[PDB]
Amino acid sequence: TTHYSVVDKDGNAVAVTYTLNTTFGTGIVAGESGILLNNQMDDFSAKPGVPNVYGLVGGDANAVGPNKRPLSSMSPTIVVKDGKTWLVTGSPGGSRIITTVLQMVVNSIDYGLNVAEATNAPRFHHQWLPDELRVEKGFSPDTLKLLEAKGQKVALKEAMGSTQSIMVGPDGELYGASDPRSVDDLTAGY
Amino acid sequence: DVFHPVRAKQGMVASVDATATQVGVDILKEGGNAVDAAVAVGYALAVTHPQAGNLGGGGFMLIRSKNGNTTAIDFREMAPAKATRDMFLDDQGNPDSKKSLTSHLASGTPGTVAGFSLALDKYGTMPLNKVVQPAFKLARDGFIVNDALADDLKTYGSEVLPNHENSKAIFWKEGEPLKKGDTLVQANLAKSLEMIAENGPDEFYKGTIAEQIAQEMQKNGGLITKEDLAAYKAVERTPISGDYRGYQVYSMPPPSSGGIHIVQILNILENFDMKKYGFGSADAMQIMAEAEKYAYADRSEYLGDPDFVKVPWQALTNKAYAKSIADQIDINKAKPSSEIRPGKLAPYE
Ligand SMILES: *[P@@](=O)(CC[C@H](N)C(=O)O)O[C@H](CC)C(=O)NCC(=O)O
Ligand SMILES: [Ca+2]
Repeated sequence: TTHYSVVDKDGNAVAVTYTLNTTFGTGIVAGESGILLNNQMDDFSAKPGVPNVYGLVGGDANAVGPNKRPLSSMSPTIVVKDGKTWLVTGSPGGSRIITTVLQMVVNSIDYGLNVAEATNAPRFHHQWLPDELRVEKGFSPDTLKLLEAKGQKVALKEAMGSTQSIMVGPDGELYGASDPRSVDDLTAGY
Repeated sequence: DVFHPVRAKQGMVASVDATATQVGVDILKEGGNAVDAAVAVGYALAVTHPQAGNLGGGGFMLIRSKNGNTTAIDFREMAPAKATRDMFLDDQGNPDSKKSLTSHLASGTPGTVAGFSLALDKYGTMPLNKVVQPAFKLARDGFIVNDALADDLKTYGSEVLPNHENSKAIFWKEGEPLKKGDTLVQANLAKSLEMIAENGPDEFYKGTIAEQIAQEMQKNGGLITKEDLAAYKAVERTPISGDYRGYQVYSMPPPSSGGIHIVQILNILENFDMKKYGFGSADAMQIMAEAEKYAYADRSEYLGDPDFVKVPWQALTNKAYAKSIADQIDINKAKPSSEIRPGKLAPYE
Protein backbone atom coordinates (compact mmCIF):
# COMPACT_ATOMS: atom_id res chain seq x y z
CA THR A 1 0.00 0.00 0.00
CA THR A 2 1.11 3.57 -0.65
CA HIS A 3 -0.44 7.04 0.00
CA TYR A 4 0.13 10.31 -1.79
CA SER A 5 -1.28 13.84 -1.48
CA VAL A 6 -1.66 16.74 -3.96
CA VAL A 7 -2.65 20.40 -3.61
CA ASP A 8 -2.68 22.67 -6.69
CA LYS A 9 -2.35 26.43 -7.19
CA ASP A 10 -6.14 26.91 -6.99
CA GLY A 11 -6.45 25.12 -3.63
CA ASN A 12 -7.91 21.88 -4.99
CA ALA A 13 -6.77 18.87 -2.96
CA VAL A 14 -6.54 15.12 -3.62
CA ALA A 15 -5.53 12.28 -1.27
CA VAL A 16 -5.05 8.80 -2.79
CA THR A 17 -4.34 5.55 -0.96
CA TYR A 18 -4.08 2.51 -3.22
CA THR A 19 -2.53 -0.90 -3.00
CA LEU A 20 -1.88 -4.43 -4.17
CA ASN A 21 -2.45 -5.31 -0.48
CA THR A 22 0.83 -6.96 0.50
CA THR A 23 4.18 -5.93 -0.97
CA PHE A 24 4.02 -6.82 -4.68
CA GLY A 25 0.64 -8.45 -3.98
CA THR A 26 0.62 -12.08 -5.11
CA GLY A 27 3.84 -11.44 -7.02
CA ILE A 28 1.99 -12.77 -10.09
CA VAL A 29 2.19 -10.74 -13.28
CA ALA A 30 -0.89 -11.11 -15.51
CA GLY A 31 0.43 -12.75 -18.67
CA GLU A 32 2.37 -10.45 -20.98
CA SER A 33 0.75 -7.31 -19.50
CA GLY A 34 3.53 -6.54 -17.03
CA ILE A 35 0.85 -5.88 -14.36
CA LEU A 36 1.23 -7.41 -10.88
CA LEU A 37 -1.93 -8.89 -9.38
CA ASN A 38 -3.31 -7.90 -5.96
CA ASN A 39 -3.98 -10.26 -3.09
CA GLN A 40 -6.85 -8.11 -1.82
CA MET A 41 -9.07 -11.14 -1.16
CA ASP A 42 -7.27 -11.66 2.17
CA ASP A 43 -9.01 -8.50 3.41
CA PHE A 44 -12.26 -10.46 3.60
CA SER A 45 -12.96 -12.50 6.71
CA ALA A 46 -12.14 -16.03 5.54
CA LYS A 47 -13.93 -17.58 8.54
CA PRO A 48 -15.70 -15.75 11.38
CA GLY A 49 -13.33 -14.95 14.23
CA VAL A 50 -10.10 -15.97 12.45
CA PRO A 51 -7.57 -13.15 11.88
CA ASN A 52 -6.12 -12.19 8.51
CA VAL A 53 -2.55 -11.09 7.79
CA TYR A 54 -3.03 -7.84 9.77
CA GLY A 55 -4.72 -9.48 12.76
CA LEU A 56 -8.14 -8.13 11.76
CA VAL A 57 -11.25 -10.25 12.31
CA GLY A 58 -14.75 -10.26 10.96
CA GLY A 59 -17.98 -12.14 10.45
CA ASP A 60 -20.98 -11.86 8.17
CA ALA A 61 -20.56 -8.22 7.17
CA ASN A 62 -17.08 -8.78 5.71
CA ALA A 63 -17.45 -12.41 4.62
CA VAL A 64 -16.32 -13.30 1.11
CA GLY A 65 -19.05 -13.01 -1.50
CA PRO A 66 -19.35 -12.67 -5.26
CA ASN A 67 -18.81 -9.13 -6.58
CA LYS A 68 -18.25 -7.93 -3.02
CA ARG A 69 -15.64 -5.31 -2.12
CA PRO A 70 -13.47 -6.53 0.78
CA LEU A 71 -13.28 -4.22 3.78
CA SER A 72 -10.32 -1.83 3.70
CA SER A 73 -8.52 0.22 6.34
CA MET A 74 -7.23 2.81 3.87
CA SER A 75 -7.99 6.36 5.01
CA PRO A 76 -7.08 9.21 2.65
CA THR A 77 -8.13 12.09 4.88
CA ILE A 78 -8.65 15.85 4.64
CA VAL A 79 -9.03 18.10 7.69
CA VAL A 80 -10.79 21.45 7.29
CA LYS A 81 -9.92 24.50 9.42
CA ASP A 82 -11.86 27.79 9.33
CA GLY A 83 -13.80 26.45 6.36
CA LYS A 84 -10.70 25.69 4.26
CA THR A 85 -8.73 22.60 3.40
CA TRP A 86 -5.99 22.50 6.01
CA LEU A 87 -4.42 19.02 6.25
CA VAL A 88 -4.23 16.39 3.50
CA THR A 89 -2.85 13.08 4.71
CA GLY A 90 -2.96 9.30 4.68
CA SER A 91 -0.74 6.29 5.04
CA PRO A 92 -0.21 2.58 4.40
CA GLY A 93 -0.17 0.18 7.32
CA GLY A 94 -3.09 -2.21 6.97
CA SER A 95 -4.87 -2.20 10.32
CA ARG A 96 -2.53 0.54 11.56
CA ILE A 97 -3.67 3.05 8.91
CA ILE A 98 -6.53 4.15 11.15
CA THR A 99 -4.33 4.93 14.15
CA THR A 100 -1.48 6.44 12.12
CA VAL A 101 -3.84 8.90 10.41
CA LEU A 102 -5.53 9.50 13.78
CA GLN A 103 -2.18 10.47 15.28
CA MET A 104 -1.54 12.88 12.39
CA VAL A 105 -4.85 14.59 13.18
CA VAL A 106 -4.34 14.64 16.96
CA ASN A 107 -0.73 15.83 16.57
CA SER A 108 -1.88 18.69 14.33
CA ILE A 109 -4.95 19.85 16.26
CA ASP A 110 -4.29 18.97 19.89
CA TYR A 111 -0.51 19.29 20.04
CA GLY A 112 -0.12 22.13 17.51
CA LEU A 113 2.69 20.34 15.68
CA ASN A 114 3.72 21.47 12.23
CA VAL A 115 3.27 18.88 9.51
CA ALA A 116 6.89 17.68 9.70
CA GLU A 117 6.79 17.52 13.50
CA ALA A 118 3.55 15.52 13.33
CA THR A 119 5.12 13.20 10.76
CA ASN A 120 8.38 12.50 12.60
CA ALA A 121 6.77 11.97 16.01
CA PRO A 122 6.66 8.32 17.15
CA ARG A 123 3.48 6.26 16.89
CA PHE A 124 1.54 3.76 18.99
CA HIS A 125 -1.36 1.48 18.15
CA HIS A 126 -3.95 -0.76 19.80
CA GLN A 127 -6.34 -2.78 17.62
CA TRP A 128 -8.32 -4.66 20.32
CA LEU A 129 -7.11 -8.04 19.03
CA PRO A 130 -4.29 -8.90 19.57
CA ASP A 131 -4.47 -7.28 23.04
CA GLU A 132 -1.24 -5.28 23.01
CA LEU A 133 -0.21 -1.62 22.93
CA ARG A 134 2.09 -1.62 19.91
CA VAL A 135 4.73 1.12 20.04
CA GLU A 136 7.54 2.33 17.84
CA LYS A 137 10.95 3.23 19.14
CA GLY A 138 10.94 6.73 20.57
CA PHE A 139 8.77 6.84 23.68
CA SER A 140 10.29 7.70 27.03
CA PRO A 141 11.11 4.75 29.31
CA ASP A 142 9.44 6.76 32.07
CA THR A 143 6.25 6.98 30.01
CA LEU A 144 6.36 3.29 29.05
CA LYS A 145 6.74 2.45 32.75
CA LEU A 146 3.53 4.33 33.55
CA LEU A 147 1.59 2.60 30.75
CA GLU A 148 2.54 -0.89 31.92
CA ALA A 149 1.61 0.13 35.48
CA LYS A 150 -1.79 1.15 34.05
CA GLY A 151 -2.14 -2.38 32.64
CA GLN A 152 -1.12 -1.78 29.02
CA LYS A 153 0.78 -4.67 27.42
CA VAL A 154 3.53 -2.69 25.66
CA ALA A 155 5.02 -4.35 22.55
CA LEU A 156 7.89 -2.68 20.68
CA LYS A 157 7.51 -3.51 16.98
CA GLU A 158 8.43 -2.42 13.46
CA ALA A 159 8.01 1.18 12.37
CA MET A 160 4.41 1.95 11.37
CA GLY A 161 3.37 3.72 8.20
CA SER A 162 4.45 6.23 5.58
CA THR A 163 2.53 9.48 5.86
CA GLN A 164 2.78 11.83 2.87
CA SER A 165 1.10 15.04 3.96
CA ILE A 166 0.37 18.65 2.99
CA MET A 167 -0.80 21.42 5.31
CA VAL A 168 -2.34 24.59 3.87
CA GLY A 169 -1.49 27.81 5.66
CA PRO A 170 -3.91 30.73 6.00
CA ASP A 171 -2.26 32.77 3.19
CA GLY A 172 -2.48 29.72 0.92
CA GLU A 173 1.18 28.82 1.40
CA LEU A 174 1.88 25.06 1.36
CA TYR A 175 3.79 22.97 3.92
CA GLY A 176 4.61 19.31 3.32
CA ALA A 177 6.32 16.31 4.87
CA SER A 178 7.41 12.87 3.78
CA ASP A 179 7.86 10.15 6.35
CA PRO A 180 11.29 9.35 7.84
CA ARG A 181 10.23 5.68 7.86
CA SER A 182 10.36 5.51 4.04
CA VAL A 183 13.54 6.14 2.08
CA ASP A 184 13.64 7.58 -1.47
CA ASP A 185 10.33 9.43 -1.03
CA LEU A 186 9.75 13.11 -1.71
CA THR A 187 7.55 16.08 -0.97
CA ALA A 188 8.17 18.85 -3.50
CA GLY A 189 6.43 21.82 -5.00
CA TYR A 190 6.79 25.12 -6.80
CA ASP B 1 11.66 23.59 15.38
CA VAL B 2 13.66 20.38 15.10
CA PHE B 3 11.62 19.26 12.07
CA HIS B 4 10.88 21.57 9.15
CA PRO B 5 8.26 21.11 6.41
CA VAL B 6 9.02 21.48 2.74
CA ARG B 7 7.55 24.79 1.59
CA ALA B 8 5.95 25.93 -1.66
CA LYS B 9 3.82 28.86 -2.75
CA GLN B 10 1.75 27.36 -5.60
CA GLY B 11 1.40 23.56 -5.73
CA MET B 12 2.74 20.56 -3.87
CA VAL B 13 2.92 16.77 -4.20
CA ALA B 14 3.90 14.32 -1.43
CA SER B 15 4.50 10.69 -2.36
CA VAL B 16 6.56 7.66 -1.43
CA ASP B 17 8.74 7.96 -4.54
CA ALA B 18 10.90 10.86 -5.74
CA THR B 19 10.30 10.20 -9.45
CA ALA B 20 6.52 9.98 -9.06
CA THR B 21 6.47 13.16 -6.97
CA GLN B 22 8.37 15.01 -9.69
CA VAL B 23 5.92 13.67 -12.28
CA GLY B 24 3.07 15.18 -10.30
CA VAL B 25 4.84 18.51 -9.83
CA ASP B 26 5.52 18.67 -13.57
CA ILE B 27 1.85 18.09 -14.37
CA LEU B 28 0.91 20.94 -12.03
CA LYS B 29 3.53 23.18 -13.67
CA GLU B 30 2.04 22.36 -17.09
CA GLY B 31 -1.39 23.55 -15.89
CA GLY B 32 -3.05 20.35 -14.65
CA ASN B 33 -5.23 20.52 -11.56
CA ALA B 34 -4.81 18.37 -8.46
CA VAL B 35 -6.84 15.51 -9.94
CA ASP B 36 -4.76 15.58 -13.14
CA ALA B 37 -1.54 15.41 -11.12
CA ALA B 38 -2.94 12.77 -8.77
CA VAL B 39 -3.77 10.52 -11.71
CA ALA B 40 -0.34 11.08 -13.25
CA VAL B 41 1.30 10.22 -9.91
CA GLY B 42 -0.83 7.08 -9.61
CA TYR B 43 0.18 5.91 -13.07
CA ALA B 44 3.84 6.76 -12.40
CA LEU B 45 3.85 4.82 -9.13
CA ALA B 46 2.43 1.83 -11.02
CA VAL B 47 5.84 1.85 -12.79
CA THR B 48 8.33 3.14 -10.23
CA HIS B 49 6.75 1.63 -7.06
CA PRO B 50 5.63 -1.86 -8.12
CA GLN B 51 5.53 -2.78 -4.41
CA ALA B 52 2.22 -0.95 -4.09
CA GLY B 53 1.68 1.51 -6.92
CA ASN B 54 -0.33 -0.52 -9.34
CA LEU B 55 -2.65 -1.16 -12.21
CA GLY B 56 -3.62 -4.58 -10.86
CA GLY B 57 -4.94 -3.49 -7.45
CA GLY B 58 -7.29 -0.84 -6.13
CA GLY B 59 -7.82 1.92 -3.63
CA PHE B 60 -9.57 5.14 -2.74
CA MET B 61 -9.40 8.82 -3.63
CA LEU B 62 -10.64 11.74 -1.55
CA ILE B 63 -11.16 14.92 -3.59
CA ARG B 64 -11.89 18.36 -2.16
CA SER B 65 -12.36 21.16 -4.67
CA LYS B 66 -11.35 24.75 -3.94
CA ASN B 67 -15.09 25.48 -3.62
CA GLY B 68 -15.45 23.01 -0.74
CA ASN B 69 -17.14 20.12 -2.56
CA THR B 70 -15.72 16.97 -0.97
CA THR B 71 -16.20 13.53 -2.45
CA ALA B 72 -14.78 10.01 -2.35
CA ILE B 73 -13.97 7.62 -5.20
CA ASP B 74 -14.21 3.93 -4.32
CA PHE B 75 -12.08 1.90 -6.71
CA ARG B 76 -11.70 -1.05 -4.39
CA GLU B 77 -11.45 -4.45 -6.08
CA MET B 78 -14.61 -6.53 -6.48
CA ALA B 79 -14.45 -10.23 -5.67
CA PRO B 80 -14.94 -12.38 -8.79
CA ALA B 81 -18.48 -13.47 -9.55
CA LYS B 82 -17.36 -17.05 -8.87
CA ALA B 83 -16.02 -16.19 -5.40
CA THR B 84 -17.70 -18.08 -2.58
CA ARG B 85 -17.95 -17.58 1.17
CA ASP B 86 -15.72 -20.56 2.05
CA MET B 87 -13.29 -20.40 -0.89
CA PHE B 88 -10.23 -20.01 1.37
CA LEU B 89 -10.96 -22.89 3.77
CA ASP B 90 -9.01 -26.13 3.53
CA ASP B 91 -10.70 -29.53 3.63
CA GLN B 92 -10.84 -29.23 7.45
CA GLY B 93 -12.63 -25.87 7.38
CA ASN B 94 -9.57 -23.80 8.42
CA PRO B 95 -8.50 -20.71 6.46
CA ASP B 96 -5.48 -21.31 4.24
CA SER B 97 -3.44 -18.10 4.09
CA LYS B 98 -1.53 -19.38 1.07
CA LYS B 99 -4.78 -19.42 -0.92
CA SER B 100 -5.73 -15.86 0.05
CA LEU B 101 -2.22 -14.38 -0.30
CA THR B 102 -0.11 -16.21 -2.89
CA SER B 103 -2.43 -18.21 -5.18
CA HIS B 104 -4.35 -16.91 -8.18
CA LEU B 105 -7.46 -17.10 -5.97
CA ALA B 106 -6.06 -14.19 -3.93
CA SER B 107 -6.94 -11.53 -6.51
CA GLY B 108 -9.93 -9.26 -6.73
CA THR B 109 -10.95 -7.60 -9.97
CA PRO B 110 -8.66 -4.53 -10.15
CA GLY B 111 -10.20 -1.09 -9.88
CA THR B 112 -7.34 1.40 -10.17
CA VAL B 113 -7.69 2.12 -13.89
CA ALA B 114 -11.47 2.56 -13.51
CA GLY B 115 -11.09 4.81 -10.46
CA PHE B 116 -8.50 7.10 -12.04
CA SER B 117 -10.60 7.50 -15.19
CA LEU B 118 -13.77 8.22 -13.21
CA ALA B 119 -11.88 10.95 -11.32
CA LEU B 120 -10.07 12.28 -14.38
CA ASP B 121 -13.17 12.47 -16.57
CA LYS B 122 -15.38 14.20 -13.99
CA TYR B 123 -12.91 16.29 -11.94
CA GLY B 124 -9.74 16.53 -14.05
CA THR B 125 -8.95 18.67 -17.08
CA MET B 126 -6.38 16.68 -19.08
CA PRO B 127 -6.85 13.70 -21.38
CA LEU B 128 -5.85 10.27 -20.12
CA ASN B 129 -3.04 9.94 -22.67
CA LYS B 130 -1.37 13.05 -21.30
CA VAL B 131 -1.40 11.93 -17.65
CA VAL B 132 -0.29 8.38 -18.59
CA GLN B 133 2.63 9.51 -20.80
CA PRO B 134 5.19 10.06 -17.96
CA ALA B 135 4.55 6.54 -16.65
CA PHE B 136 4.70 5.15 -20.20
CA LYS B 137 8.18 6.63 -20.71
CA LEU B 138 9.41 5.28 -17.36
CA ALA B 139 8.22 1.80 -18.31
CA ARG B 140 9.61 1.95 -21.87
CA ASP B 141 12.97 3.59 -21.14
CA GLY B 142 13.52 2.38 -17.57
CA PHE B 143 14.68 3.99 -14.35
CA ILE B 144 17.46 3.28 -11.87
CA VAL B 145 16.61 0.94 -8.98
CA ASN B 146 17.05 2.85 -5.72
CA ASP B 147 17.52 1.70 -2.12
CA ALA B 148 13.80 1.39 -1.38
CA LEU B 149 13.04 -0.77 -4.41
CA ALA B 150 16.20 -2.87 -4.15
CA ASP B 151 15.48 -3.55 -0.48
CA ASP B 152 11.85 -4.45 -1.14
CA LEU B 153 12.75 -6.73 -4.05
CA LYS B 154 15.23 -8.60 -1.84
CA THR B 155 13.10 -8.83 1.29
CA TYR B 156 9.50 -9.20 0.09
CA GLY B 157 9.93 -9.84 -3.62
CA SER B 158 12.09 -12.92 -2.96
CA GLU B 159 9.09 -14.67 -1.44
CA VAL B 160 6.88 -14.46 -4.54
CA LEU B 161 8.37 -12.86 -7.66
CA PRO B 162 10.82 -15.63 -8.69
CA ASN B 163 8.04 -18.25 -8.38
CA HIS B 164 6.28 -16.96 -11.51
CA GLU B 165 8.07 -16.97 -14.85
CA ASN B 166 6.63 -13.71 -16.13
CA SER B 167 7.37 -11.90 -12.84
CA LYS B 168 10.90 -13.30 -12.63
CA ALA B 169 11.57 -12.15 -16.21
CA ILE B 170 10.87 -8.54 -15.18
CA PHE B 171 12.17 -8.12 -11.62
CA TRP B 172 14.97 -10.72 -11.35
CA LYS B 173 18.37 -10.61 -13.04
CA GLU B 174 21.20 -13.16 -13.08
CA GLY B 175 19.31 -15.27 -10.52
CA GLU B 176 19.00 -12.38 -8.06
CA PRO B 177 16.61 -9.50 -7.42
CA LEU B 178 17.57 -6.37 -9.31
CA LYS B 179 20.15 -4.49 -7.26
CA LYS B 180 20.52 -0.82 -6.44
CA GLY B 181 21.90 0.97 -9.50
CA ASP B 182 20.49 -1.54 -11.99
CA THR B 183 18.04 -0.28 -14.60
CA LEU B 184 14.47 -1.60 -14.52
CA VAL B 185 12.80 -1.58 -17.95
CA GLN B 186 9.18 -2.82 -18.13
CA ALA B 187 8.38 -3.22 -21.84
CA ASN B 188 5.18 -5.22 -21.34
CA LEU B 189 3.88 -2.67 -18.83
CA ALA B 190 4.79 0.06 -21.33
CA LYS B 191 2.65 -1.66 -23.97
CA SER B 192 -0.23 -1.92 -21.50
CA LEU B 193 0.16 1.78 -20.64
CA GLU B 194 0.36 2.74 -24.33
CA MET B 195 -2.88 0.87 -25.02
CA ILE B 196 -4.72 2.51 -22.10
CA ALA B 197 -3.51 5.94 -23.27
CA GLU B 198 -4.77 5.30 -26.80
CA ASN B 199 -7.98 3.31 -26.19
CA GLY B 200 -8.93 4.49 -22.69
CA PRO B 201 -9.84 2.49 -19.58
CA ASP B 202 -11.76 -0.11 -21.62
CA GLU B 203 -8.39 -1.43 -22.78
CA PHE B 204 -7.98 -2.68 -19.21
CA TYR B 205 -11.52 -3.96 -18.63
CA LYS B 206 -12.45 -5.19 -22.13
CA GLY B 207 -9.34 -5.09 -24.36
CA THR B 208 -6.04 -6.92 -24.62
CA ILE B 209 -5.17 -6.36 -20.95
CA ALA B 210 -8.47 -7.92 -19.89
CA GLU B 211 -7.77 -10.97 -22.06
CA GLN B 212 -4.29 -11.29 -20.53
CA ILE B 213 -5.72 -11.16 -17.00
CA ALA B 214 -8.46 -13.66 -17.83
CA GLN B 215 -6.05 -16.17 -19.42
CA GLU B 216 -3.57 -15.85 -16.54
CA MET B 217 -6.46 -16.75 -14.24
CA GLN B 218 -7.94 -19.47 -16.42
CA LYS B 219 -4.53 -21.16 -16.87
CA ASN B 220 -3.75 -21.30 -13.13
CA GLY B 221 -7.04 -21.94 -11.34
CA GLY B 222 -7.95 -18.30 -10.79
CA LEU B 223 -11.44 -16.84 -11.01
CA ILE B 224 -11.32 -13.38 -12.63
CA THR B 225 -13.06 -13.64 -16.00
CA LYS B 226 -13.70 -11.15 -18.75
CA GLU B 227 -17.26 -10.87 -17.46
CA ASP B 228 -15.79 -9.79 -14.11
CA LEU B 229 -13.58 -7.20 -15.77
CA ALA B 230 -16.40 -5.91 -17.97
CA ALA B 231 -18.69 -5.62 -14.92
CA TYR B 232 -16.26 -3.73 -12.68
CA LYS B 233 -17.07 -0.15 -11.81
CA ALA B 234 -15.58 2.51 -9.59
CA VAL B 235 -18.20 4.20 -7.41
CA GLU B 236 -18.35 7.80 -6.23
CA ARG B 237 -19.56 7.81 -2.61
CA THR B 238 -20.32 10.36 0.08
CA PRO B 239 -17.33 10.89 2.42
CA ILE B 240 -17.57 9.90 6.06
CA SER B 241 -16.94 12.98 8.16
CA GLY B 242 -17.03 14.41 11.65
CA ASP B 243 -16.23 17.49 13.72
CA TYR B 244 -13.33 17.52 16.18
CA ARG B 245 -13.00 20.70 18.27
CA GLY B 246 -14.41 22.71 15.34
CA TYR B 247 -12.21 21.10 12.68
CA GLN B 248 -14.05 18.97 10.13
CA VAL B 249 -12.47 15.63 9.24
CA TYR B 250 -13.32 13.90 5.94
CA SER B 251 -12.22 10.38 5.05
CA MET B 252 -13.30 7.23 3.22
CA PRO B 253 -16.72 5.64 3.75
CA PRO B 254 -17.42 1.89 3.51
CA PRO B 255 -16.03 -0.27 1.82
CA SER B 256 -13.33 1.40 3.87
CA SER B 257 -13.53 1.25 7.62
CA GLY B 258 -11.08 4.11 7.95
CA GLY B 259 -13.30 7.17 7.97
CA ILE B 260 -15.82 5.69 10.42
CA HIS B 261 -13.29 4.71 13.05
CA ILE B 262 -11.12 7.81 12.74
CA VAL B 263 -14.25 9.92 13.33
CA GLN B 264 -15.48 7.60 16.10
CA ILE B 265 -12.14 7.75 17.95
CA LEU B 266 -11.89 11.52 17.54
CA ASN B 267 -15.42 11.73 18.96
CA ILE B 268 -14.26 9.74 22.01
CA LEU B 269 -11.06 11.75 22.44
CA GLU B 270 -12.96 15.03 22.15
CA ASN B 271 -14.24 14.37 25.69
CA PHE B 272 -10.68 14.64 27.05
CA ASP B 273 -8.31 17.61 27.25
CA MET B 274 -5.71 16.02 24.98
CA LYS B 275 -3.73 19.26 24.66
CA LYS B 276 -3.28 19.36 28.43
CA TYR B 277 -1.82 15.84 28.58
CA GLY B 278 0.51 16.45 25.64
CA PHE B 279 2.26 14.24 23.11
CA GLY B 280 4.08 11.22 24.48
CA SER B 281 2.46 11.45 27.90
CA ALA B 282 1.30 8.21 29.48
CA ASP B 283 -2.12 9.81 30.00
CA ALA B 284 -2.64 10.71 26.33
CA MET B 285 -1.46 7.30 25.14
CA GLN B 286 -3.66 5.58 27.74
CA ILE B 287 -6.81 7.38 26.59
CA MET B 288 -6.10 6.84 22.90
CA ALA B 289 -5.22 3.16 23.33
CA GLU B 290 -8.46 2.56 25.23
CA ALA B 291 -10.59 4.46 22.73
CA GLU B 292 -9.01 2.52 19.86
CA LYS B 293 -10.04 -0.79 21.48
CA TYR B 294 -13.77 -0.04 21.25
CA ALA B 295 -13.51 1.07 17.61
CA TYR B 296 -11.68 -2.03 16.41
CA ALA B 297 -14.19 -4.12 18.33
CA ASP B 298 -16.94 -2.32 16.42
CA ARG B 299 -14.96 -2.70 13.19
CA SER B 300 -15.09 -6.49 13.47
CA GLU B 301 -18.90 -6.58 13.64
CA TYR B 302 -20.45 -3.71 11.68
CA LEU B 303 -18.18 -2.92 8.72
CA GLY B 304 -18.47 -4.35 5.22
CA ASP B 305 -19.26 -3.46 1.65
CA PRO B 306 -22.27 -1.11 1.97
CA ASP B 307 -23.77 -2.43 -1.27
CA PHE B 308 -24.22 -5.80 0.47
CA VAL B 309 -24.73 -4.97 4.16
CA LYS B 310 -26.21 -1.95 5.89
CA VAL B 311 -23.42 -0.26 7.87
CA PRO B 312 -24.67 1.65 10.97
CA TRP B 313 -22.35 4.56 10.20
CA GLN B 314 -24.59 7.15 11.84
CA ALA B 315 -24.57 5.34 15.19
CA LEU B 316 -20.84 4.60 15.00
CA THR B 317 -20.04 8.31 14.46
CA ASN B 318 -22.67 9.55 16.94
CA LYS B 319 -21.21 11.79 19.64
CA ALA B 320 -23.54 10.44 22.33
CA TYR B 321 -22.32 6.92 21.53
CA ALA B 322 -18.73 8.20 21.73
CA LYS B 323 -19.55 9.84 25.06
CA SER B 324 -20.77 6.52 26.46
CA ILE B 325 -17.39 5.02 25.48
CA ALA B 326 -15.36 7.88 26.96
CA ASP B 327 -17.13 7.41 30.30
CA GLN B 328 -15.85 3.80 30.38
CA ILE B 329 -12.19 4.81 29.94
CA ASP B 330 -10.17 4.69 33.16
CA ILE B 331 -7.08 6.85 32.70
CA ASN B 332 -5.33 4.72 35.35
CA LYS B 333 -6.52 1.20 34.48
CA ALA B 334 -6.60 -0.36 31.02
CA LYS B 335 -9.55 -2.62 30.24
CA PRO B 336 -8.61 -6.02 28.75
CA SER B 337 -9.86 -6.69 25.23
CA SER B 338 -11.52 -9.86 26.60
CA GLU B 339 -13.93 -7.46 28.36
CA ILE B 340 -14.67 -5.44 25.19
CA ARG B 341 -17.40 -6.44 22.74
CA PRO B 342 -18.94 -4.54 19.81
CA GLY B 343 -21.11 -1.74 21.14
CA LYS B 344 -24.90 -1.77 21.50
CA LEU B 345 -25.91 0.69 18.80
CA ALA B 346 -29.72 0.52 19.17
CA PRO B 347 -30.06 3.63 21.41
CA TYR B 348 -28.13 5.62 18.76
CA GLU B 349 -29.77 4.49 15.51
P1 LIG C 1 -1.27 -1.80 3.06
O1 LIG C 1 -1.34 -0.73 4.20
C1 LIG C 1 -2.68 -2.99 2.98
C2 LIG C 1 -3.94 -2.17 2.91
C3 LIG C 1 -5.08 -3.21 3.11
N1 LIG C 1 -5.19 -4.20 2.04
C4 LIG C 1 -6.37 -2.42 3.18
O2 LIG C 1 -6.95 -2.16 2.10
O3 LIG C 1 -6.68 -2.00 4.31
O4 LIG C 1 0.13 -2.69 3.03
C5 LIG C 1 1.47 -2.20 3.33
C6 LIG C 1 2.40 -3.16 2.57
C7 LIG C 1 2.28 -4.57 3.15
C8 LIG C 1 1.63 -2.33 4.87
O5 LIG C 1 0.84 -3.08 5.47
N2 LIG C 1 2.56 -1.65 5.59
C9 LIG C 1 3.55 -0.62 5.27
C10 LIG C 1 3.40 0.40 6.45
O6 LIG C 1 3.07 1.52 6.11
O7 LIG C 1 3.63 0.08 7.64
CA1 LIG D 1 11.62 9.64 3.87
